[PDB]
Amino acid sequence: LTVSARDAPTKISTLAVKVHGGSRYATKDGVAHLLNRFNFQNTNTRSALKLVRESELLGGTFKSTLDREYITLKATFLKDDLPYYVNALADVLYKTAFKPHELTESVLPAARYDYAVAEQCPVKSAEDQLYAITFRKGLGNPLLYDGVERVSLQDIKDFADKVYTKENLEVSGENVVEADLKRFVDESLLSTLPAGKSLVSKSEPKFFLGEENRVRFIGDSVAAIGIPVNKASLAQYEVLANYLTSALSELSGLISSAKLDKFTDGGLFTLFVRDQDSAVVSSNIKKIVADLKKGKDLSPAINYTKLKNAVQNESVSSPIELNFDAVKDFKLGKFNYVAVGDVSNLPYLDEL
Amino acid sequence: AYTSHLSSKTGLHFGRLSLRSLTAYAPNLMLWGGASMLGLFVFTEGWPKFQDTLYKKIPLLGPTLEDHTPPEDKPN
Repeated sequence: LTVSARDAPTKISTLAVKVHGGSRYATKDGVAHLLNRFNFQNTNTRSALKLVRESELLGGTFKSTLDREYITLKATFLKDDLPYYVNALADVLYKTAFKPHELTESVLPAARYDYAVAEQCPVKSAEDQLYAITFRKGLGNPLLYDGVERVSLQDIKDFADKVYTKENLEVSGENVVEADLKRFVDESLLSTLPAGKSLVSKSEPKFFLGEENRVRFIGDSVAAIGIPVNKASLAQYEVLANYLTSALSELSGLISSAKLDKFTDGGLFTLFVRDQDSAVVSSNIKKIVADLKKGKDLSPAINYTKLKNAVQNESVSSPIELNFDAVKDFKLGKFNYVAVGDVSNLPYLDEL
Repeated sequence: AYTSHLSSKTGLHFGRLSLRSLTAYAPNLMLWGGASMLGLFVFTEGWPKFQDTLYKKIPLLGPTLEDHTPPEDKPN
């Protein structure tokens, strides 16, 4: 039960509760996605309709977001309604109703919409396979629910009993007095939660190199590569991503996107090439791979990547501390590869 | 001061109808009453019972409804 806050003379406040209950801890496929879409339904003391109508007259909103590591409950409100929104979030983690007709009428139709939206994007598909072939059963779990594995109402109740524990969540706030937040976090239903255990494992996950996968798709062709990164080489791949999508590189015109997703135990580097014509996708990916094998000098991009990292970290409260002062060179070694689209006209791994 | 709850009441109502909606519509429902009396006078102008008690007492438009035929010109 960690509580921290930052103060400021402003009008709006923000409260967040982060739970180590993302897709990488799911016991069944998509069970974490389903728990995300049940977070602000009826509780045992207040209805979903009553909460929406009451907070509108006070000036606040609610949201819940899912990724591969976290489930986040967030509230944005006016600075003087702090105690009201502490208890609203405490009741969600404590006494959610979990009714059989809420899943059939509200939760399942909402999950189908999310899955159908992400399925229409070939870049989201290629990123999912890159996570699947690099890490198989850890970070490689599917993010969204698609019905391939059956998940029942008791499964969602069981999953919530495991991740909603006092040792597995942190409380953060922006433009909030920290002494007042600590008082309200106590004398609340958060202090009466079960004291389970932290699900975080410190050891580096198992990864696999040299894999490949192909998916047929109607639309835009996409070629992507992925590289697992350890904890001591996160800064080197942070500079490379910014350099490859900046005016300092000649390959930035051939690259659609490039990023480094950071975890507390490592990361994954992703690079995507997307075009409507499969002849351009095949030609661009070959030039990028050959050029990266020769080697690149990343020293000119160190100052640029220091400012870009500051932009992203302003919103975040617990970013990874990086140095960037010792990044000198880079040479591509082994990587994974995924091709999505008109695969019959896209290259294989042995041809790159 | 910190606010931790909302204080509210419930307005008087019966179904789709409420006291506040009645109050807003009340001044306009009297004008519709006066527009129906005016429309009733138009269609009962030829009725001689209404002429003798209401319409013939209008200052300028009243006397023009009175008939001025001498008795020697009427068979009944």
